[PDB]
Amino acid sequence: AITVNTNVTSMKAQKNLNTSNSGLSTSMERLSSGLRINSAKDDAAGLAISNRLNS
Amino acid sequence: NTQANVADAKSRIVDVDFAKETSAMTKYQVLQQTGSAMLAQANQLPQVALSLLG
Amino acid sequence: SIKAEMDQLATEIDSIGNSTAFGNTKLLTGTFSAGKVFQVGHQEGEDIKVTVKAS
Repeated sequence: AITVNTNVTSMKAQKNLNTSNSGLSTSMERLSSGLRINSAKDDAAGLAISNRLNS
Repeated sequence: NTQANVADAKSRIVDVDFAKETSAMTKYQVLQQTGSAMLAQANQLPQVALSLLG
Repeated sequence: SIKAEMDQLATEIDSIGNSTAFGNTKLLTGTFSAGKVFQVGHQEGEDIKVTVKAS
């Protein structure tokens, strides 16, 4: 099991780093503005309710 | 008499309420320091690329 | 003259009753006469009932 053409250990390691980087990014923008529902990624029903409360 | 009542009506439209304004001013001061720390720390995100051997 | 004052005060008791709302749902016009249900647990049957009679 000693190969020099594919490194599956690297492939799994790369995915974990991408997930941790994306989580760090989304936390900064929530902190920089102060809103949990920045986009429609988050609670779909929350933004609809908030719009009527804003009115 | 009518002069005093018109002064009432005119102030409600053009004059600020310091209770409202002071809270907003302090409200944004915190957001500024929060924004500056987030921006400074977000600027050094790409330094991760230096860890993976240049 | 005294009745003309009492008459308008009773109009607002009507007006608050028909206006008080949570975004767009009126809360004092009997739609909460038979208590509505909120679920506060993670399984069926963990519910709390809030009843508001019409006023």
